Amino acid sequence: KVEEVQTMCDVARQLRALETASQSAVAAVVSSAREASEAKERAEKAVERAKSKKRGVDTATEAAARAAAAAQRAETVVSDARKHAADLTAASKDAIETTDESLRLLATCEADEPIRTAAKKCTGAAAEVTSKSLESAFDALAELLPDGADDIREHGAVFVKGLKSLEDDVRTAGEAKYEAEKAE
Repeated sequence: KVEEVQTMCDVARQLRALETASQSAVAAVVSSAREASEAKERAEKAVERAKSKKRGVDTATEAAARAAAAAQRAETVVSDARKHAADLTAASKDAIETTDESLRLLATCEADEPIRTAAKKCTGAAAEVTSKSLESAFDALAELLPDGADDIREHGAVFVKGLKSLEDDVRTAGEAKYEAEKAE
């Protein structure tokens, strides 16, 4: 029925948005680690300036140690983020293909007009997909199909988990940048 088609469309738009969301999350983490590293470099220069002066060396050194540790933490997140992004893109490839194929068959289905139309107009990706918008989309689809609902929610849970990981990565790297800058 057309409700189901439109609800499947919402899921498909969420799925189609994951590669862009992943790349966006990685780019955010990379910018954070860059900023953290710049704060580290400022603090390490400040140590040398102190050393030349023969004054204030303890406090500069302690601050630089904090900034350096924070940049190191940020750099670890870059590595984790790239892995989380590539895992999530890999995990969803088959789901995108399958869902798209369901919808393209409905668009040409021997199906009434609103159903062909809802399927045909289902092109493009959602904007600003989050673990929350993705979970909601799968919940909505599960709700229409009680015989298949447990399965649909578990299919979705994979992507919800992977997106939550990248969202945590973004936070973790942002916290590391924030400490690096506060230290310096």
